[PDB]
Amino acid sequence: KNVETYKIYIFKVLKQVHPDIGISSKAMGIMNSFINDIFEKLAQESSKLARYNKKPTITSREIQTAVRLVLPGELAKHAVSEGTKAVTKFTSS
Amino acid sequence: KNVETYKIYIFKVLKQVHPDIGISSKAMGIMNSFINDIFEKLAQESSKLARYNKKPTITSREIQTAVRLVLPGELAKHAVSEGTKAVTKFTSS
Amino acid sequence: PHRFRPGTVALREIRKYQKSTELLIRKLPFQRLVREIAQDFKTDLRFQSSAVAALQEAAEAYLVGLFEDTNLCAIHAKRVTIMPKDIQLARRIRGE
Amino acid sequence: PHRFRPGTVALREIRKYQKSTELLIRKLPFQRLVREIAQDFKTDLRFQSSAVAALQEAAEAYLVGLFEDTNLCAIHAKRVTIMPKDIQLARRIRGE
Amino acid sequence: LRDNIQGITKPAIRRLARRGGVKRISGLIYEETRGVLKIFLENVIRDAVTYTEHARRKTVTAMDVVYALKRQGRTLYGFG
Amino acid sequence: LRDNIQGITKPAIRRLARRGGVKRISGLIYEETRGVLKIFLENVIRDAVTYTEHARRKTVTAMDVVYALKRQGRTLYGFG
Amino acid sequence: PITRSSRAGLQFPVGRVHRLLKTRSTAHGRVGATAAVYTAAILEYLTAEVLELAGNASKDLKVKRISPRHLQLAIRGDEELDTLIKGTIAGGGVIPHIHKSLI
Amino acid sequence: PITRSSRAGLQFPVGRVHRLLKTRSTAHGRVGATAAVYTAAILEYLTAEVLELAGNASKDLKVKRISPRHLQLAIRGDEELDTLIKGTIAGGGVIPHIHKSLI
DNA sequence: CCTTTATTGACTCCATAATTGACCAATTGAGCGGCTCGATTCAACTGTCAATAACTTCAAATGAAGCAAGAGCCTTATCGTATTCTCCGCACGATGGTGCTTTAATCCACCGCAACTTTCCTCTTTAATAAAGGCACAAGCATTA
DNA sequence: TAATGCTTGTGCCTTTATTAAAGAGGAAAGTTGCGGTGGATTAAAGCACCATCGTGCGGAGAATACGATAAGGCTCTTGCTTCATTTGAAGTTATTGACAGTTGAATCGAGCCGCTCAATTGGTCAATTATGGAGTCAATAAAGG
Repeated sequence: KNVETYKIYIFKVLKQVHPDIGISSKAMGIMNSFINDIFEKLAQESSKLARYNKKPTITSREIQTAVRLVLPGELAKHAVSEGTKAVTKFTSS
Repeated sequence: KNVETYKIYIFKVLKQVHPDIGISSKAMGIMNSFINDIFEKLAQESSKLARYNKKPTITSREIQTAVRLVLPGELAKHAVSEGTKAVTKFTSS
Repeated sequence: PHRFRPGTVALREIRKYQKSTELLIRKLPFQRLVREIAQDFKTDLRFQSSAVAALQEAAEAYLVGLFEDTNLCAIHAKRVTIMPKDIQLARRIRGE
Repeated sequence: PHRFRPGTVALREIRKYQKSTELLIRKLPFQRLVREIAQDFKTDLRFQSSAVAALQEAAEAYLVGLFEDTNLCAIHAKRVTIMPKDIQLARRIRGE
Repeated sequence: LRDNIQGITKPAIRRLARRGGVKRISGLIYEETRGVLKIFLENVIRDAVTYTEHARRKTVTAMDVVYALKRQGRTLYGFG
Repeated sequence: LRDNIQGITKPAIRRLARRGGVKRISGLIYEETRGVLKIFLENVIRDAVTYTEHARRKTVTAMDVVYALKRQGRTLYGFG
Repeated sequence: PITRSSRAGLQFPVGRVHRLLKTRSTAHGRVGATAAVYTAAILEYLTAEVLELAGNASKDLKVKRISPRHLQLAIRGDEELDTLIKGTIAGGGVIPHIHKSLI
Repeated sequence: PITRSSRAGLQFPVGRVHRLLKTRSTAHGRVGATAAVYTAAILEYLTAEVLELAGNASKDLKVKRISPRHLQLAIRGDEELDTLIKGTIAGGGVIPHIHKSLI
């Protein structure tokens, strides 16, 4: 069966950041595992937030709060800014 | 609104173990919090096991595996024995 | 008059405070410190009494555990006096 | 002939092995040890090769981190030699 | 509010060390302990205020503190 | 199988300590390290075998080891 | 109407545990009755263990009520319970212990 | 048929992230589209940060490919990424550091 | 400072293996519609949080005297280190045998949903008894002799 | 040893405050019935996992000479403990006023569910480029002089 991964999108991001630098297969697998871990942490935090506030729907507010709780400091600030920009662009389209 | 707890059942267990010894309100709240933490850990482990094996149903096997993973050593062994005995009695009745 | 040799009264307080379960830090200064720290994250914050009580319990438990680790580190260095280097080593090994 | 003073070759290997990423423990003895340990939990266990590779990577990473903490403890006690008491102290502070 | 960290007096730190089994205490230990306590409170209060802000509240409850402590592996019993 | 813990030779432990920045190594450090490694492997392998037994399998996979490591706060990257 | 707890010979509520497990399931998950019976059995067993140790600790102090101090003493006095229960107990204090080198 | 990722100006798949969030929801949970957009945005931002640091580390060593060693160097050289990524990187080694007293 | 020697980076070239780019399928995301439900808004109101004032008395601040613990130094002896030699078993390559894992089709079994009942658990209220306070006492301890 | 101040363990009355016992009623568990999904069963293919064989060389084991590190002891001096006095601020109690949390109703915004199309993504194959291997040279450091 087909195993879904993030390799294509990680490669697109790498080409955006470093057009002439490639990535090995081991490093790509490590990056995929890291992305999976971050997504799992965000999903767990969002589910906990939804349970605490008795709100069954997970929205961008839950994701923002989970990012603030999980990511540290300036990294969390920049991630929140990027997410807000992406949501605004998505809604404006 | 009514807040559901385990105080009545903790009191029954205490009267079974120590008939002449009571429990304070703070100690009872601590016991309730401890039981809530254990139940949360067992539920999280069972959900993870169900996700790993692509099995949407949580049965006594998942709970047994979660008890073996979470509880340490002889405590896990005795807890598994008690759970098996309870399940056998439930099925035979 | 009468004087106790150094280390005897200290042992008496070690025995006394280990047997008790009370809070060691005064409530009002800790509450003021908590409000001062919280005002950096959000202005015009209010605190429930139970929130400050839980914060004090957690803070004192953490400090007692850290002092136990610090005493372990000090005894490791063949000393009875705890030093800031002992706290730094304990926190470094703990991952803080 | 020619002899290096003690501590020079040791520093050379510290520089060499920190720059590398290879595995330090031999594969076959580690596999045999893993099988011997696992046979205490379930009789007639088979091991996928990637499982043993992951076990070796995790074990060596844990050992390297523990040795770093042990070196911190040894330096704290004004020594350059790591001792079993240093490992015990580091594991106690880590909560192991 | 300012300089409230000095409200954690030297006798209080000495009592905390005594409960921890410490027999002798250095002079700089008090300032070191104040700094460490300030860092710990900063972390816990930051998480608690995040939880409070998510709930659209201005009052920090004991539940927020308990959740913040649980997030950092410092679970507390006796407050819910 | 017996005396397989001795397969972790003294040169291997010395190399592991060298990677860890250790300059001088005592003589009992080798036995202490063997004991610590045996304890660590016991924990990880116990969790991995529990995961394998849940899946009704006889072969321990890399996924079981990865999950066992993640359970103990020792997450490993590079094996899935 | 005979309760499931009495059918399983338990004091903890099998029905409430089943409802909590159902509300804690993810993405169309299903919970069997035997799972709830098992969960209630382990919860009651752990409660009985902790309460027995706490009652023994209370009896050693010649008191007839359990307090957070007794729970702390019981949990820290048992290696398995100390490993399992890592949380902080409010009003529990610490176990009296002074190192040999400080005496 | 315009993809939601292109609408949000992202490279990560908004639809796949939404599907994963839906499968991770518990007990009749619901996931909004903006939640998936937000999650994809943070995932892509973290990927870009890690890949930029790893590419800089690779360029410092005069190579044109990213390896686990470069990922380890990039992660352990950044305080925020070191705090966030506590996992073990296979084939990453350790950062070269020798204490002053051992020289 | 010097000189000789061991170590390692660098430069070169060649093998090679590991990544990149192209092609078919298959799979799931997007589109559009319908429908129900849950998140937002508004408002009342009550719970409690912050601010105030007065009193008290207990713990904190400060200083004096002094002791003993930590740090520095000197010595020694033993124990880890660097080097050399022998050997031994790990690693690589090739092979075969089989068992066990994964997938696919079937079927039954058991769990979710719905509505009703009934009964069990959970605030509210009132009594009661166990324990902290207060006060006096006894004794194990510490201290100097 | 030993007296003697001294702190802590220990006994008895208070009382009080903190827990045990009861009532309504409402919330939820049990019961019955049914549909449909999911877990247990069975068979089959393939590959991966283990056991065997040869070899051969690099790494491990062991012994040797030895230097330098760790531990022990002695000194001293300064930093921390203990005690006593004054004070100033935390704790208690009584009061109040308003802010904010919580609950309840309407409702509109939005996410789920079905089904189809089709465009993106994944597995496989050929190769070309970056990386490593092997070898020699030069720059760097180390150790005795």
